[PDB]
Order: sequence, then C-alpha cells, then structure tokens
Amino acid sequence: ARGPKKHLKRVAAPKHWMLDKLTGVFAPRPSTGPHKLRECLPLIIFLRNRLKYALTGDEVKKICMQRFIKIDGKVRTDITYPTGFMDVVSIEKTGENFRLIYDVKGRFTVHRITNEEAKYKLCKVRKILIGTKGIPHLVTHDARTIRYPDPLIKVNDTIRIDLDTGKITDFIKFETGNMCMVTGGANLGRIGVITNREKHPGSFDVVHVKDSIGNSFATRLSNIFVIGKGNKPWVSLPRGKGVRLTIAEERDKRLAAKQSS
Amino acid sequence: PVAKTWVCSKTYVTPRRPFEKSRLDQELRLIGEYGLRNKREVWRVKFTLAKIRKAARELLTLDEKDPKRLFEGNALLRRLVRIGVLDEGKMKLDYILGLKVEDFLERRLQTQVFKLGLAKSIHHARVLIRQRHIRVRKQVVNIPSFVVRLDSQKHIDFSLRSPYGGGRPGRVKRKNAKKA
Amino acid sequence: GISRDNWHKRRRTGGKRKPVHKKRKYELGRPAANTKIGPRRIHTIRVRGGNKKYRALRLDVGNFSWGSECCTRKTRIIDVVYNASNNELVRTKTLVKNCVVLVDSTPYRQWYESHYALPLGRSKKVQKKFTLRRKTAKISPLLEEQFLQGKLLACISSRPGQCGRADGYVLEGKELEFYLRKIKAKKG
RNA sequence: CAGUACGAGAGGAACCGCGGGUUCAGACAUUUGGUUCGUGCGCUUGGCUGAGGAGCCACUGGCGCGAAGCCACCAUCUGC
RNA sequence: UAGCAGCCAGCUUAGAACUGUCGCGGACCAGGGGAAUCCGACUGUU
RNA sequence: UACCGAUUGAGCGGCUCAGUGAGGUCCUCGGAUCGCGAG
RNA sequence: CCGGAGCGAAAGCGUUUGCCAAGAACGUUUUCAUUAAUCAAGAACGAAAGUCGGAGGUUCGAAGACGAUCAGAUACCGUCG
RNA sequence: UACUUUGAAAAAAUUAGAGUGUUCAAGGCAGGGCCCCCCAUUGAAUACCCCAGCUAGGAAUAAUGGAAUAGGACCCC
RNA sequence: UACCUGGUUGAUCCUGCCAGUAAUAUAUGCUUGUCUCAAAGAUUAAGCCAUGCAAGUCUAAGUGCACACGAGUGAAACUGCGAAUGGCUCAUUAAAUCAGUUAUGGUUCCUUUGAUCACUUGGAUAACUGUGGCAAUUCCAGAGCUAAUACAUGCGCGCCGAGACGCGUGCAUUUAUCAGUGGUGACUCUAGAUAACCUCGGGCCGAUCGCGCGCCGGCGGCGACGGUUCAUUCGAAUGUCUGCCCUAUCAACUUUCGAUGGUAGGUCCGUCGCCUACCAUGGUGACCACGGGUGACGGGGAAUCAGGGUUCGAUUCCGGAGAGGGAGCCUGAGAAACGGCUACCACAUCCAAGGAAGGCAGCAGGCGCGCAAAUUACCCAUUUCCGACACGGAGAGGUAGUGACGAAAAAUAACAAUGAAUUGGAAUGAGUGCAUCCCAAACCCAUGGGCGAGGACCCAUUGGAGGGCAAGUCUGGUGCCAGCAGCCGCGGUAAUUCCAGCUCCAAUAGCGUAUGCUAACGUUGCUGCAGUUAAAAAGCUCGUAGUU
Ligand SMILES: [Mg+2]
Ligand SMILES: [Mg+2]
Ligand SMILES: [Mg+2]
Ligand SMILES: [Mg+2]
Ligand SMILES: [Mg+2]
Ligand SMILES: [Mg+2]
Ligand SMILES: [Mg+2]
Ligand SMILES: [Mg+2]
Ligand SMILES: [Mg+2]
Repeated sequence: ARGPKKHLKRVAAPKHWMLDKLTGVFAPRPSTGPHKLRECLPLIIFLRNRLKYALTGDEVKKICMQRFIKIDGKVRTDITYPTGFMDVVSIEKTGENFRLIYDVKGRFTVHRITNEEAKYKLCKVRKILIGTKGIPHLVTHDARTIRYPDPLIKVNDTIRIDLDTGKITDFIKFETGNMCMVTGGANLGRIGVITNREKHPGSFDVVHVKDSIGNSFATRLSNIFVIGKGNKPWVSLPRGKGVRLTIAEERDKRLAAKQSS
Repeated sequence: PVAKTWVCSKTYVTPRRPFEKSRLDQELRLIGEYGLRNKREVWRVKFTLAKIRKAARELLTLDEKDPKRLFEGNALLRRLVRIGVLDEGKMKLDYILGLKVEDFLERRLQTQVFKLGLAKSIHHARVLIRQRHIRVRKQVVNIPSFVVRLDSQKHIDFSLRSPYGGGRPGRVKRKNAKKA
Repeated sequence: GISRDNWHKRRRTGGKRKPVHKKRKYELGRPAANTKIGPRRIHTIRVRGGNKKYRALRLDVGNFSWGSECCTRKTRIIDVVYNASNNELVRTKTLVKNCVVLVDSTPYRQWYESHYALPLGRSKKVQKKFTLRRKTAKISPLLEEQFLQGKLLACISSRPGQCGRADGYVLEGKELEFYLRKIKAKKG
C-alpha cells in the first residue's frame, strides 16, 4: 500500500465481535482512539448488535448525532469510536450505564452498572514519564496522561480515576494475592488472584493466576488487569466472573436449567 | 469480494465397482422395500452411515475418561437416540459400529407415515408427502426424506386443509360435482 | 533519484539479486551540502513527515566550545586544515563533521583576560576572587602558541548539512597533539 | 487536346499550343562547390635565438578558415 | 621498542581540480581488418 | 520422425560493453519584470 | 607330476637356485585403548586385442596370395604368408 | 543439547466439531418459550494451527565437557 | 471399503508393462419440467480499446454585496479536507516475496484520544464585470473591483561587587561542559543544571468563527476550529531466527566499476558499502555456492487419500508487485502516484498541417487471440468508506439479467375392481393470470382463491448388450467391403461385436468423449519394491566429505 488503510473486511474483523458472514463485505473499522483496533469494540456494534437499539448503521448515526451517547462522561458522535475495556457508556435518555467487561469467554458483555459506579473507572498504568521541571506523568491504557501522581504508583499498577474530574482517587498495588483480570491470550475473561510472577529478563514476563475454583492458569504480564485489592473487586464483576466452566460442566448447567425453565 | 460463502458438500459417493452384481441386488432391494427414486438415495444413506461410523471410530481410538471422547461421544450418542436410530438400553461408542443402513431408512418421513397407517403403501406414502397432505406438529412438510425424531413421532398427521383429513375437497372432487 | 536501498547490492555469497520493486520514495538520497566558507547561505528542504532540514551551503561563523575552561563563544571560521576522509575536501574548504578548522581566538583571549586578569595572547573583595582563579590559570603551551597568532585549532562536532550550524570544540589534550603531527607531516 | 476520335467492350491516339529535360555544342564565375606557397590570418608539435616580445628551421612541419585568379551539367547563360 | 629525530637524493607511477575552439602518439615516428579455397610444413636457398 | 550439412544460414527474444544522450532534481549566477526586497 | 589343490584385492600365477621387500592363517596371560564399518568428486592395479619408440622375430598366424570344395565360397579344409 | 512432556503465544474464513426442525437437506448463526414484558445469565462453544522461536518439568536413549608435563577441588588466612 | 480385471503360451507358474475401474479439473457432444445456492476473459495476449461511468465533498459554527428573497434560502469561487483507501490483474519475483518468530534502547507518523502552551494591523487575488485571441482543449491572456481560519506583519539560579542591578520572559533547536528526579536485563534514556548558539528558504505562545444576551467602561454561558512540544492509536519502513520447486550436459563464484570487513564522513525519518575517501584481503561453496529453467506471485488453503503420501493454489482472506515499456519528479502526514505530471520508446486520436490530446491488468461493452469464460442494466435501501457534514458522493458494494463451472432438495404418478389407447372416481404440482407478501421500485420464493391431467399426448434422455463389465445361439442388411474396437479382438455370404428393427441393461435430469490430475501402483517402495538366471552389484582395491 501507499498509505494507511481505511477499510476493514468483515471476515478479517476480530472473531470476538460476533459478526456474521452474509450481512456485508465490510466491517466497521473502529476509528482511531484510546484502545487498539483489535482490543476494542466500536460504538456501532454496541448499539446495533449488543443493545439492538438500532437495526441499521444509519440509525446509529442518528442516535449518536442527537448527543445521547457519552463515553467516559464526554459526549461522542462517532459511530466507530473504539470503546474498550473498563470504558463507561452512559445513556441519559434511558438512565443506563454500561461498562465493557469481558465474558466468562473472550467476548465483551452488556454489563449494566449503577450511576454511582459509572462515576469512575479503572486504568492500568503503562509508563511513568518525567516531563519538564521534573513533573511525573502517568500513561494509562486509554492514553490518559495524568500529572503529579502518587509516588507509590509503578509501571504495572491500576488506578481508580474519576470521569468528571480526571484525577486519581485510589489505586491497587500490583503484587501477589490481589485480584486480576486477563485481557487476552486464550484466557480472556478469567478472573483470579496472582500467585507467582516469573521474570524473564529480555522477554515477556509470565504470571500465574489462580481463580476461585482453583483452576490455576498462566498468561503474559501485558494481559493482566488488576481489578481488586486482595479478594474483593473494586468493580462490579459480570455474572460468571472467571470460573470458565468446561464444555462438560456447561452442558450439565444448560440441561439442568432447561428442565427448570 | 462478495458477501457469499461458497460452501457446499456432497451427500453421496459412487461405488468403486460400477457393475458389481452382488452390490446391484442389495441396493435395488433397498429401493423397492423403502420406495426410493434412484441409487443416489441409497449411496447417500450409506455415506451418512460412513460419516457416523468414522466419527465413532475416531473416538474408539481415544482412551476412556477423555474430555474430548466423553463430550463428543455423549453428544453423538444422544443425537442418534434423538432421531430414534439408536436404542436407549445400550448407548455406547462401540455399538455405533453395529449400525446398518436400514436403521436410517426406517426414520424417513415416507416410511413413518406408512407405518402409522396414514398411507396405503410405501409408494402411496411418498406421493402424498409431495402433495402437501401430511404434517408434523402443525408444520406441513413437503419432503419425503424428513428424518423424524422421537419428540415429533406422535405428531405426524394429515394437514388441516387436506381432503384426507379435515378440509375442503380437491380440484377434481368439486369439478365432477359441478358437471353432474 | 539517489537511492539508499540495498536490493541493488550483491548477496553475501556473491550472486546478483534481482530487484523486487522500483525505486521507492522513502529510500531517496539527496546531494551533499558541500558547506564552503563564506557568507551565510542556508537552504531549507522539506523532508519526510513534513519536518525541515537546513542545508548549510556556506558558513563563516560558528559557535565553538572550549574544553579546559567553559567558554562557548560564537566565533568566525578562517579555513580548514585537516580532514580524515580525504584531502580533496581541504582544498575546496568544505565544512563537514570531525574536520579540523582554524577558528578565531579574539573572544577566547577576551574572556581569559576578563576572568583571570592575566595577559594571554600578548577592591579588596574583588582582588581576592581573582587571586583564587590565578592559582589554576596555566594554559597548555600548545594553546598559548596559537593565541599569539590569533588562530585556534578547533574541530567541528556538528553536521552543517543537516542542522546548518558549524558548531564544535577547541582541540586540547592528546587530541590536539594527534592532529598537529598530521598537519606537520603534510607541511614537511 | 482526352478519356476524345476509334471500338460491342477491353482498351485508346494525333495536330496546334504550353512547360521542362536527354545528348551535343559555344561560353561564363554573380551565386554554390574544388584549389590557395598573396606562405593572407589564427592556432599548434619538435628544435633553435638566455627569457618575454618578435621570429626562424623540418625540400610547403601540421591544422582551421580563406581573398584574387583558374575551375565543374558539381553553379549559371545561349543555341536560328 | 604500533620506532623517532636530523640531513640528502633522484627518477617513475596513480588519482583529482581547473582550462583552451572536444584540440591533444597535434610535426616526426607509425600494423587496414575479417570469412574461405589451392600449394609448400616451418626458418633457410635459387 | 529426428540427425549431420557449405550457405560468415535466417528470424524472434533476455541481459550487457562503448558512444550519443532527452527530461527532471540540487548547485553556482543569470535579472525579463514587480513593489532594499520579491523574482 | 597337476588335483572341483595353493596363493593373490582382482587381472593373474607351475623348471632349478640366489637376492629384495611384502602377506594370510595360527600361537600369545605382549602392546596401544575405539584408533572402527561402508564410503560422492578423486587414485593405484587391471586378460586378450590395439597404438608409439627400440631390440628381436623359432612356431603359430588377422590381412593377402594360391590350391580345393560348391549353384556361387572373398568361408569351413589344405599349402605359403 | 538433541529427544520427550507442560505452559505461553497464535487473524478469520476453511476443516473437524457443540447447540439450533431455514418445511428436510446443502447451509445460516440465528432463534426458542409464556400472558407488555419476563425466564432460559438466550446462544453466537470447543478442538486442530507442521517446523522454528519462547517457557517449565523429566534424565532413559544419543552426542558432549571436566584433574595427567595437575598447583586439580576444598580449606589455611 | 487397507479391492482389483483383461492381454505374451498348445497349456502353466512369474517378472512386467499396455488396457480396464472410481473421484477431481477445464473444454466439448447430446439432452433438460420444478426450487435453492453459486463460479464465471486466469491459461493463448502485462494484446489493442470506440463510448458512458467509476471521487468528490456544507455545518447554528473559514470566506459568500448577482439570481429568487423576509435576516434567511441558495449558486459560483477561494480556503480546507479527501483523491496514497477501495477495485483489478499475476507480468516480474527462487532466502527475493511470504509464513511463524522477533527487534527497532537503529526510525517517522495526518487524523483520533488525553497532557501540555489589541475595542483588532498591512498588501494581493478568485468568483463577478467587461474587451478579446485560436480550426481546435477541465486552453487562456489584457483591464476594473472586493473577502479570509488565504498570504504576510504584530501588544528562584548563574555572573557583576557597595551583599543593591544587568543578562537568561520560557519551551524547541545546535554544540560543549558536570551532579547523579524517576525508570529499564541493558542509555551516550528521561529530568536537573552552566557557557553560548538559535538558520530571513527564522520553531511555537489563538489579530479565528459560533448560537446567546446577564448582570455589576468592565467581568461573565456553552461550543467550533487552528498551532507548538510530549503520550497514544492506525501504521509504515529496515532488521532477527527457521522454512521453496527442477537442473552438474552449471564446480567454483564474488572483488578495476563494492565484492567481505575496518575507520572518518556524506546522505536518509533513522540503522547499514546506502554512498564517498583511505586501508585491510577478505566473503560464499559438495550440508550443492554460483549460473540456468519455471506453462513460479508466497501463504491461509484445495483435490484425492487405511496409514504415509501425490498433486494443485491466476482466483473474493493476508502480504507483495505493476498500471503499454523503462526512467524522473511535483503536491502531501502518507506516492517515486500514472482515473497526477515531465521525457524518450511502441501504439494511437483531432487538425485551416500552425497545433492539441491519450493510457479500461476499474464497472459494462468492442476487437483480437483461442478448446476455453456473462448485461454498453438498476440503486446508494442493506455492508462500509470519504468530506467543512445527521443531509452529499461512492460500477467499493448491493439487487436483477446471462449461466447444466458445480452443490442441496426434488415431479414425470398414486389408489381400487375386471380379463389393456380397459374402466372407475379421487390427489396435489408444471403452467397461467389475479390479490397480498417481498424488494431502493421490480424480480424470485411463500400464502390464498379462479382456471389447470386419462396415451394424467403436461411422452427422459445419454451410452452399451463377445470378454474385462450389469445386459439377446433373436430378425433383416453388408460380405476382411463399409464399419466396430480404450485392450483382447469382430467383419473371409448362417456376424451374439458392423448398419437397423425389436428386446434388454446401467446411471438418471443428466450422460458420453478429449486432455490434465489422484487412487489404482508395493509399476518410485521413508512406512514398503528390486539387482543368480526375467532390466539390474562398478573388473578390483584404496580413499576423504557423508552416513553409521
Ligand atoms: Mg470508355
Ligand atoms: Mg569559393
Ligand atoms: Mg614551439
Ligand atoms: Mg634533412
Ligand atoms: Mg613533410
Ligand atoms: Mg578550404
Ligand atoms: Mg579441399
Ligand atoms: Mg583455387
Ligand atoms: Mg616455403
């Protein structure tokens, strides 16, 4: 190519978007934003395929242009905005607040939260830049730059920031025993506490996470998102938090539910 | 680039021996006994059995208590008992290798409507299915190869608009009544 | 035009390779600046990404630094005397990086005579300050000989073809002794 | 003249008039071209006069251009 | 001690800039070449 | 049906020696023209 | 004498005697301690016939000549070579 | 360090395969149940993805190194 | 389904091939009633192209003094932003592309996200007006005006010395010096400081537009847009490791003229012989370098397979490459762009013969080439993209048309007495109109009711009937003729094999044939073949790589 591409084929779209095959050739390429193209969820998918408030892409354009949708407190009018992990979607017309959290599987969820919980979010620190005049900065996973942070915040910890003020209210120290959520790599959606952090100098550090039912697993350091201090989460966990019931365990759960329904 | 899938698989396979006398007799015997149209419907139901036997034969290779064998094995067994081709008494992975092509041919729609007394013969059974006469649970079926399952066994009856059941007469019944 | 690609080179085994594509634009090269010594003439060229480079075509003044002391004064360049790449750049008086030049020394003797109050190129509270500085005021004999002629032997540490400034430092210590024998071997 | 006479066609002339040419003959140098030891002008190789300047020698040193003469259906003019 | 200082001595080679009217083994000196046939092998001799 | 065959056999392509070299791009200076500068 | 005997990697090797170097097997409570097996492109040897330069040339004998034989016989046979 | 086992990581589509009566099927990824909603966390799994690279165990098999002209390993100090 | 059968002989047992058999590719012969899905000018020609079209783009919010108008509605133009995406084709390209892997602490990045940073100046110009030239062009020139978010101007520490000032407002930029705020396996990192530098072809501190009037000349409400330096995001370039087919009738190749490396520099966004200069004499190769061939784009994949394999992959997804052949550059964040430009080459168009203009391997369509491949159709409603934008545009795409490339379902009858174009009443389709549904309008399917079958004339073909191989010691014709036959053979006047009639067999809306390809084939044998006599162990021995 001679420059940046602007289209996205539907079959080449991420599998977790749950897009069909015979509806169209192109998929909505998520516009540039805080979250990556492969690790986000466009606003058009969330309103048409998840909430089903709009049946076409033109209706999503009318919904967003009336200044109804607002991500992280700021009103958005881009139907292809990359709404990612821990982002808050507020609909003041219906009084609904959504937070994009992964399923028990590797897919996003329609997880409705309350108004008091929609006032904040969780952001994972990526780097700590020392700007001019020795002013430290915090680079979160959503490109948010926060000046003058708590000196105890490190390169892999999470912080609880407000959406209206934009400042840090509290934070969770990244260490063993704290609750964490996997953000990719065959464990997307599993929730558990940290048990061991293997350090490989010169390559990726793999940590070991153990869920509540004891099914320990592992993943790289770049996929762990601390969501709670110890065993208590700071955000509302989705139904089916991180158990990851096997295909055999889910079958018995479905059959016993159909007989009871 | 179009929004199509281009997926399509065949349902039968031609034998290696084209004029094997021992094969032509047993295939023609299946056609007349079940009222089939051609040899393709015989090779299709043989190819259907071959896929199930090959799927079970792969599971017999895997050892017991295997998460893949227990899941896919129980799913295949309950799927065969659902359509009625496999009994509930002995549902094991080794009894799938003891299935015959006649077991599937007995679960067709033309043979079930014949066994239920709704049709005179097996050939009379196929002609009324294609003429929108019988249904299954308020659903009119026009296909004789409808694989009836056990949940829809006691729901096969004539449609609510056919003269055989309760409905208006045919085009030739009132035609003869008008002329005389 | 001028290309910096490597698909026109032979492989390490010695066999010729065929080109995979035409000359791309992100592989372009531009002619040398050939910064001569004269009135300041600097042409600006647009480069990849919208940035700007400064092609210094002619330069006469340069901000040179002093090593032993801390004296970085904008001084005039007289002529070049040595070049490690080839002596053909010394004839044309081309200002490049790491080339030994003869820079003017009036601001350096001006600063030295204003800081230590001692000839170089020839209140009670205030006097105490200068006496403390005269304790460490000896200059290497290789530099004092240069201040008598008004020409200091400097070295350009900047890239005038890229930034447009012929900045550098004054040669001192073992580095000065190295380039002296290189010039005297040529002059002899 | 003429596509006419002539001829079923296919084909197809001639006189008057007009414009050129072939061969030959007699001239001629405005023009083009050839020659140029007016050894005219410039340049140049080797050598020589101590050098510059100015010049010479190598049976016309060589090269570029070239006047005047002479010259070519290789230019032009005339031929009852 | 990865040898230096002083002094002396010629004659060749390579590269580069500039320059004259693209002229430069400038006179002089100084092989035209290729494809084949016949005869004698060649140098020499008459 | 291939092969040898005088005919410097003939034709059609690929990559190149040398010469000639259009047209851009930079570098030196060149100032029609316009109001010391832009050109 | 001379053999379903010996030796040699094969080709090949048979009178006596001497000289030179080499070899298998056997014998060993000697020594080294894996140094081995088979091996592209390479290399030695290699019947008879044939080629080149000398010596030699009894027999035999390609070619060739001749005498037979035959329908023919430049073949088989014979005499010279 | 080869082998072996585990983990990490991996574009989908395709293949295998779970669920689901497009009238059946090829297929699709949807759709089922009750009298303006609610329940079935409605579903939209999972497996495979050589070799090489990365990681954590095993130490059989096959290579490989260690002390011999010793200052070789531990002490002394 | 881990399969075999005919053919060497008088007969036999073998090696062996030829022939048969079954999928899959295109092409073709004959044939065809429903319904669904779907490939489709790749193979020869990266051959040539008439014509139309395919990229344009306003918000309450950069300019807007013509129309039509009670300010607004609307045009042209300028300033923006796009046109570097998409689409198409497979010519080139054998460690190249590409696929995993991995780095950029060897780089740049428009847009998107978050950090940061005078009560109003000056001169032009388009549209417009008007005089015009040329045979002609998205051709321009002369003159007269007028706007900007256009184009340019502008409001504590270190020195000094009686511990009172001056310079650095600050961040960028460039060089030099030195003390070790927060990180990293690992900065010559990021921040502190000093000395100055700071490009006139000078880096930035809003001379900007909105809807709104609320109050004490002054302070205020909410938005749009633009710039600097750092994050991000979409990336893009250049590297790391491993992996490609055939060929030795290619065994040495590279290195004047960069081949391998060193040093200094130039250049680039940045690393690098990327280039230059000076030195060193290296680098690759029997584990196949180098050269040649490819009817070679690579891969995800596809066909066929008991296990191993063999073959295919122009083709909708990813990456790369190229727009007739090469080369050069402009603009821009991004191009060595060709639905941009400038040259030469080939081809070709108009012409007052002076000149002008061109690139369908984009969507339709034409020609040519061939065994071989469709409509000069409809709409931006779905899918998405672009733009000053909820409104515009889009042959990208979607929907129809052509279509036996193929895949799924599935009619051509069913039911009763009588000894069959006999009889008898029933049963829904094909078709045909009419409503509804469908769909941007249409079309197709589906739901109803009205017509609609007795040779239910609303007729099923395509190859065979000696063997292999299911199926006539039939009848007539021909007489080694004509013809059949994949193979063995048949036809020599009583042909089960030819030409036909009748009959029968096989598959069936299909089926035959031709050429590739796979299994047959343990006739390429790694699994898994052979070398006494059927094709076969070098005459023998030594000998390195290799293997063990
Ligand atoms: Mg006539
Ligand atoms: Mg003359
Ligand atoms: Mg002279
Ligand atoms: Mg003389
Ligand atoms: Mg002479
Ligand atoms: Mg002359
Ligand atoms: Mg001859
Ligand atoms: Mg002759
Ligand atoms: Mg002679």
